[PDB]
Parts: sequence; structure tokens; C-alpha cells
Amino acid sequence: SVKAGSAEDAAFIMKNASKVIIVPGYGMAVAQAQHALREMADVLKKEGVEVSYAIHPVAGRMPGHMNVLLAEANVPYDEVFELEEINSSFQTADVAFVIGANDVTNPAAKTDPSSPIYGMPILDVEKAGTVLFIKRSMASGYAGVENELFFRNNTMMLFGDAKKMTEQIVQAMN
Amino acid sequence: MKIAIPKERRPGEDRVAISPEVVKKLVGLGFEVIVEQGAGVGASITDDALTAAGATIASTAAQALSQADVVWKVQRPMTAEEGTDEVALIKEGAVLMCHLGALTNRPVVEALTKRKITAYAMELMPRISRAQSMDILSSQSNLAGYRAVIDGAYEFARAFPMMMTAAGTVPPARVLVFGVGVAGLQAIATAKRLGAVVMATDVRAATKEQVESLGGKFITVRKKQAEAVLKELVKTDIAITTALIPGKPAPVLITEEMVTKMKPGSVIIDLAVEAGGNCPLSEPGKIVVKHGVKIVGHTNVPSRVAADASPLFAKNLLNFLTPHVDKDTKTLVMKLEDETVSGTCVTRDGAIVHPALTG
Amino acid sequence: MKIAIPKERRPGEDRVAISPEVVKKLVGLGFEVIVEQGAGVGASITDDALTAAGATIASTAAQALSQADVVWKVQRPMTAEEGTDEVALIKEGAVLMCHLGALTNRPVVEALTKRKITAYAMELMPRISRAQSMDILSSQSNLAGYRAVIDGAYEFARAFPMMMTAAGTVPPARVLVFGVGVAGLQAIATAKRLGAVVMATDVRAATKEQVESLGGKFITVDDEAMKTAETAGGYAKEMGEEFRKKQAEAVLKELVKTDIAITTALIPGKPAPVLITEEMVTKMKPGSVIIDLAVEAGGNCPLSEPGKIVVKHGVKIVGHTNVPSRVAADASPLFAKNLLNFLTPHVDKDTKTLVMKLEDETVSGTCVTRDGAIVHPA
Ligand SMILES: NC(=O)C1=CN([C@@H]2O[C@H](COP(=O)(O)OP(=O)(O)OC[C@H]3O[C@@H](n4cnc5c(N)ncnc54)[C@H](OP(=O)(O)O)[C@@H]3O)[C@@H](O)[C@H]2O)C=CC1
Ligand SMILES: Nc1ncnc2c1ncn2[C@@H]1O[C@H](COP(=O)(O)OP(=O)(O)OC[C@H]2O[C@@H](O)[C@H](O)[C@@H]2O)[C@@H](O)[C@H]1O
Ligand SMILES: Nc1ncnc2c1ncn2[C@@H]1O[C@H](COP(=O)(O)OP(=O)(O)OC[C@H]2O[C@@H](O)[C@H](O)[C@@H]2O)[C@@H](O)[C@H]1O
Repeated sequence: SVKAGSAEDAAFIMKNASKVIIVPGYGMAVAQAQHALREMADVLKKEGVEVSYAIHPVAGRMPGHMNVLLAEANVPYDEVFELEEINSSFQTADVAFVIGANDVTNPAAKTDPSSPIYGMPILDVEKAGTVLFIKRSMASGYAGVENELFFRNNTMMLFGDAKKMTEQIVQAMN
Repeated sequence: MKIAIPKERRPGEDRVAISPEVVKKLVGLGFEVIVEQGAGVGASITDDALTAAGATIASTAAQALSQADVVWKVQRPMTAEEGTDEVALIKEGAVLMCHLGALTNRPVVEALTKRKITAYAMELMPRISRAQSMDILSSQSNLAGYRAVIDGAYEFARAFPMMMTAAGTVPPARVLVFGVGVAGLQAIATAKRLGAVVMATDVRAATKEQVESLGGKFITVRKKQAEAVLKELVKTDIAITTALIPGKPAPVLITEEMVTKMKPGSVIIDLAVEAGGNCPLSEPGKIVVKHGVKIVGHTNVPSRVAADASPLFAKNLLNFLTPHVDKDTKTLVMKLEDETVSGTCVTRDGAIVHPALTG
Repeated sequence: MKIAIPKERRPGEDRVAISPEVVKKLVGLGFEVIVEQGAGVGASITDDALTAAGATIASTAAQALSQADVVWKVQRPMTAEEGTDEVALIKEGAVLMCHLGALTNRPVVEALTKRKITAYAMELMPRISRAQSMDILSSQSNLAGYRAVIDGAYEFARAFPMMMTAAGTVPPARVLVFGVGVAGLQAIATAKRLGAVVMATDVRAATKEQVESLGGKFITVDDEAMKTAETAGGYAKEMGEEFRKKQAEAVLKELVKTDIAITTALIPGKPAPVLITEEMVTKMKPGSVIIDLAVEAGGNCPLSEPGKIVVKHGVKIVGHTNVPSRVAADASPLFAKNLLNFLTPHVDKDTKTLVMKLEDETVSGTCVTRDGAIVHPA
């Protein structure tokens, strides 16, 4: 029931965007994909597209997990935003580029009261025109629950390693 | 409804359970925020900074706490047995929120119960996603992991990064992190960004992937994989040990026999020193040198980062308290069905209520 | 032909003018290398490792220097006037190579002259490209730049990097490095490594591009007056009081937001220029730290005191002496290599002797006295 996708498909979607919000997560750290991620941002920004990063306070497995890796890949601080200052921008976003995140985006956090992630504020990636999830399989995140967004109409799954996918996505672009 | 934050009186404690930002949120909720003069100096928070956010400055601890319905502080209040009866300063019927150490300090729980004070031990916060914002174990130990690396680099006589120069090349520092929880992960990240080669080990299996997600290498290959640990430890310049188990003594991960095999100029940062240490040669609040190795064992490492630790601690306190403030009638009603309230409440209205402490 | 290296005796000096690697090279040139017992303890260089590299260990300083016809040291020899006469331990006629401080220490120069000792002052190495490998000033100050950031972070009660957390965002530290020479470039790089936002300034125009390539932001003050700022040897000059006000004003905007200020500014033959006055530290945040690497030369901040951490106006002003010795285990092998590179070209191979070519400007600019005669104009 999931609308799967490939590197070529994903590269059209972002190149024809006025605005793209990158949502990094644990899987991005596991793949060590931040260099190739910021690479993709340089190509997007060169076309005239607006690029930002949405950092959930508990993305990854430690505080500042996404920050240190983004800083290593040399992404400037002015492009990186915390949940509370970027959540409203997802309405104006053509695409939410979710790279290795999952629990952080899951809407069951405010829908399902019996969910383990209920009450945790999330990034509202569903408000974007389209959502792109990069992850290897249909496996859950840390919390061990499924994400409704996976089988949403406006979502596209990019099944593979986050570094390899992003690297390949950069190739389809120019 | 008054909330009060006194100065921390325990030796070496420089944190405070307040920040200017959190003062603004508390007054917006309907509180009169009162804080003792000089309470935030260790955390670089002046009295002027607090007053500008809406707080009133009391000149003494007694005056700050006299009329307070809610009391926030970082460490548990001192009892009469410790020579300074801080619980006596807290008003009868009041609510206390702090790092209580309740399960290892029954006497403070008893003493609060005598004054019918409802106390919430923040360290007992339930491990659910909803409560990550209220979790003082995470926020404080994270900064300790960062600090451990800053302290290691300070005590070490070589630079962390590799440097290729006109006069020759000097190699990177080699770091071994024992224990890959919150503190351990931040130590790996701080060590790696400084340019060190970083190894790590831990008993939990999922942690190998976490180490690799920060660019560290996990030590891998009947129980003798201590050989593989030793092989790296002999090459290590800075060993950071973070392994603890609450209510129990810290596990011995670097024996004295192991430190004799380390190279001179090496340093061990024992973050588990308050629970007996991961290295038996470590001593609370001291730097000891044995076998040419500095064994560093500072107490209260979060207080060595007091100025960032205090805003985070106060936010944890605020995130815990906020859901229970109903402005409709300027009061706090702590809902009992809330897991964060039941899991953390130790005593209430003159009786102990936490399962682990009741007679 | 013996070369000897004693332990450094001056208070707080943990460096040593030798390493296992350098010993091997010296043996290959035809030297018997004699190191004083325990001389490498502060630099984590053991007697055993020196021995394995081909050195002999001597029990005392006098015994190491007795038959040595060349001597390597870090800091200058102490005189009888200073407490212990090390000059007297050195054999008559021998050659001494060290960080001598000859221009500001004439007493040690004459004492060496009285014993016919040919002394080579490494700090007087001429400013030419081929002598970069022999330059002790750049090798040591580079590490002092790193160490300034480590000392700043240690004294600072906040963290350097930005971290988004469940408890809220800890903001990055803001670092301002005054003077972007060798030490300042390494301070920028090390602060950047730790996640700090780094500002910097300097009078030399060429430095703006260097700062920007390291990911720092340059504070421009006087575009016209910065053009004629460099000299023949790549140094700054005395800018004057008018520029000092221009600089202080432009700096103020960032200095009031600055958490760590690292000052490294030096002017040859002169007191260090004042870059942060007592009035400017009144405007800094409480808990802020100033690392004054120019403290032994007077200080870029007048509240600095050598060997002490001063606390005033809610601001820690740190003025450690001998910052390179706080990285002694890296500083030592590099100092030993500076000397080797200086000495190697002049070793006459098939006579097992040392003929220091007088025509070489590396030799002429460095030599202070020889054969009982002060040669260099001073
Ligand atoms: N930040 C912190 O301090 C703490 C965070 N946590 C919790 O961890 C979670 C973090 O959320 P989030 O950042 O979304 O992480 P999640 O665990 O929710 O999701 C990570 C996703 O990344 C994918 N992934 C793993 N490896 C790779 C890879 N190599 N290449 C591509 N994708 C990969 C996984 O899917 P797949 O396997 O199919 O590829 C998985 O769905 C939260 O629930 C938080 O509460 C827990 C403790 C501490
Ligand atoms: N003998 C031992 N050898 C090695 N490691 C040990 C040993 N005994 C305990 N440890 C490790 O020491 C650790 C660090 O100390 P803690 O304070 O217990 O870490 P803590 O933050 O409380 O727990 C880790 C938590 O953070 C997240 O990364 C993760 O999701 C987990 O819930 C743990 O990771 C644990 O595996
Ligand atoms: N008032 C001042 N304001 C700002 N900077 C000053 C001032 N006075 C001196 N400086 C700067 O302080 C500096 C650091 O001190 P030095 O040890 O004298 O400089 P040094 O490390 O020897 O570097 C000089 C040379 O090395 C190369 O890095 C560079 O190409 C330069 O030519 C110089 O970069 C200099 O421009």
C-alpha cells in the first residue's frame, strides 16, 4: 500500500520546487550522509531554490546529534532551525525532504492517545506539497510504531541507504 | 501563587533552577517568581537579568522561601543532620521540584513529609517520549559528556587534531570512551570534532550503531573480549569512562593493572567517580597521578557547565509543571492519572507515596 | 662529536629539545646523542625510547654537557645570578642552539662569550620561506593558538557547540580572535572545530581572506589604513591612537556578544598593543573569558597578569605564561625538528664535524657570539 520511488523520480520533485525543507534524522547519522546532503542543498540553492533544515529536539540518539554532523558537513547555522521556529513553514514548503527521520514526523503523536509517542511535539512535514522519506526498509523507528505518512497519497518512499540515495539524487540533478 | 528559587548551598554547586526565559513563562502563567539574591551568579545569571524578566529578589533564602507555594531548586535540600536545615525554610503544604536523589536519600524524604510538603523527584521521570523535555538526567549528563572531553584536552599535553606543519607532523589524540549512553555519545562527538581518533565500547548491542553514527569505531572481535579492549587502551591518550547503574556501585572497567599498561602522559576522565568510579584509582574531586597516568575525578560535572546547564534544568522544570497550571483559578493541580506525576511524586500532604519508599 | 640535551630547569618548563625520531637522524649524521635522565618526562618522552633511538642516558645535567661539543636546549641557560649556573656546565668552545632571547637578555650572552661558547639564537631566524622549517616562533605559537581555545573552553561555564535538545537549544559560543597570525589562525580553526561562531580582526589586509577560508567572519575597520600595514618580514607596525579608537568602536558590536576573546597581537621590539581596555571588559557579558597570549609582552588587555587568572567585572582574564609548554608533548618533537633542520645543512659529512657556513643568512642572522666575541649587531 506504499507509493515507492527512486532517485530519478525524487530529483524532478525537488528541482521543480520554490522551497525545500530538509528533515534529518538518526538514519542520516547511521549512513553518515551529511556531506552528500549538504551537497544536494548546494545544487538546490544554486538553482535559486530556498533551502532550510528542520531539527527536531530529539532527532538521532543524542542531544545535538544532527547539529554536529551538519556542522561537520559545513552547513551554515543560518539555514538550521529548531522545531518551534520552522513548523509553520511546512505550509509554504513544496517538499519536505525527510532523510533518516521517522518518529520525529509521525502524526500519531497528536492523534493516537494509546501511542508511545503521544504528546511528543513533531515536525509537521505533512503540510508540505509532498513528503520524501529516505530509509532502507518499511521498518519502524525507535518507538516501534508505524507512520501513517508512509502510505499517505502525497508521500514518496525512497528505499535505500541515506548516503547512497542522496549521492544518487545529486547525480540526477545538475 | 508564589514560586521561589533559592541559591544552591551544597559545596561546588554553581547551577540554579531558573533562567530569565523561564521567569517570563512563569509570570505569564500567573506566578509571582521570587529568587534569592546571588542565586544565579555561578550560572552567569545576574539579579538584574532576573528582575528584567519579572522576578523579585529576596535578600535571604528564608525570605525567598517563606511564602512560596512552589519551590524549585537543583539539588536536594539540606537537612538538620547536615547542619543546615533547608527543609525548615520551605513552607508547610508547599510543592518542591528538584533533583531529590530520593531513592538513595530517605532522610530528606522523611523530613519533607514532616512539613506536609509534596515533593517531586525529577530523576524519577518516566522514560516516555512525552517526557524527554522534562528529563534532567538527559540534559545534565549530556553537558557532562561534552565537559569530559574539554577536561581531557586541558589535562593532556598534546593537541587533539593531527597537524601537518613546516616543522613536521604531530599525530591525532586517540580517545577511548567506555559507556555509550547520553554522556558517552556527546563525548564521542566532542572528541571527534576536535580531530581525535575515537574508539568506544559498551555492553548494550544497539550502541555499536550509535557509535558509528558519530564516526567512532566500536571495539569488536569465551568471555575474553577484554583482550580487544586492552589492545586499544594501550594506544589510548584519553580514556573517558561513563558507565553507571543507578542505586548500585559503578562497574570496574579500567583496573589498576590496566592503567600500568597505558602510556605516560595519558589521562583517564572517570565520570562515574561519585558512584565508586569505573577506575578504582579515581578519587572524588581530585586529580591523582599513578603510573604516569592522570586519573581525573571531578564531582558534579554538570556544574562545570553551570551557565548552559541551568537554563536547561529550569526548562525541564517548566515543561514538567506547565500542563498542571490552570489559570481559570490561579492554582496548580497535579493530575494523579498523569504518569509523570505518579512516577515522580515521592511524598504528598504528610505521607510517603512512592512504592519504593513506603514502609 | 657529541651532542647533548639537558632537562629544562626553569619553573614550569616541560618541553625538551629532543625526540626519538630526531635522535635517529642525529646518529646518522655522526653524533653521539646524550640526553639527561628524565629530561622528556614533561613531554612524555621516556629514557627507554630515547635509548632505543640510539641515545645514551646521563645521570645529571653536568655529566650530559661535560664532553658535548654541541648543546641543544629549549629556553636559555640560567646564569649564576638567576640561581644555578648552567652556562658553567657547558664545555668551553661548544656550540649552543636554543630559544635564547638574546636581544632582551644580554647577561646570558656575555657569560657564554666568557666561556668561548658559540651561541645560536633560534628566535632570530630570518623571515625567508626556506627557513620556515627551522622557525621555532611559528611551530610553538601555532600550538599556543590551539591551546588558547582549550584554555578558554575550560574556563568557560558554557558549551562551545550549538545543540538542539528536548530541554531547549544551547546556542553556539561566540569567539573573537584579535590578531590573525600563526597563533590566531589555529585559534580560529580550533574554535570552529568545537562549533563556535568565530569573529576575527587584524591590521594586515591579507588576513581577511585567510579568516574567511577557515569559516570565520572578518571585522573590517579601516580599508585604506589596512593596506600599508605589513612590513618586510610580514609583521604589523604601531598603528597609533587614532586607529585604536576606530578599531575599538568597530569591535564593540561583536565584543559585547563575545563569549571568548583570544588576543594574540605582537609588534616586534615593542610592547604588545592594547586591543581590549578595562572599559571594554565592563561591556562584556558575565562569564566571558579573555585569553591574552601576548601577556609576557605586556598584554593586549591591561588587566592580564602573567601566570595568573584575573577575575574582574564578571570576566575571566587568563594570562598563562609559556603557553607552548602547556602542549609540551607536541611542542617538543617540533622544537627538536626546528633545530635539526637548522643544523643538518652544515654537517660536513666526511670529517664528522660541524662547519656552520658563515655566508648562509640563516647562520648569520641567528649567531649572537662566537669564539669569545659578540658578532651580531645589538
Ligand atoms: N535524540 C535523543 O537524545 C534521543 C532520541 N531517542 C528517540 O529516537 C527517535 C529519533 O527519531 P528519528 O530521528 O526520526 O529516528 P527514528 O528512529 O525514529 O527513525 C530512524 C529511521 O532511519 C532509518 N535508517 C536507519 N539506518 C539507515 C540508513 N543507514 N540509511 C537510511 N535510513 C536508515 C530507519 O529506517 P530503516 O531501518 O527502514 O532504514 C528508521 O526508520 C525518537 O523516537 C526519540 O525519542 C531516544 C533516546 C535519545
Ligand atoms: N560493565 C559495563 N561495560 C560497559 N558499559 C556499561 C557497563 N555497565 C553499564 N554500561 C553502560 O554505561 C552506560 C552509560 O551510563 P547511563 O547513565 O546508564 O546512560 P543512560 O543515558 O542512563 O542510558 C542510555 C539511554 O540514552 C540513549 O542513548 C538510549 O536510548 C538509552 O535509553 C549505558 O549505556 C550502559 O550500557
Ligand atoms: N593593533 C593591532 N590590531 C590587530 N592586529 C594586530 C595589531 N598589532 C599586531 N597585530 C597582528 O597580530 C599578529 C600576531 O602576532 P605575530 O607573532 O607578530 O604574527 P606572526 O604569528 O609572526 O605572523 C606573521 C606572518 O606569519 C603568517 O601567518 C602571515 O603571513 C604573516 O605575514 C599579526 O598577524 C599582526 O597583524
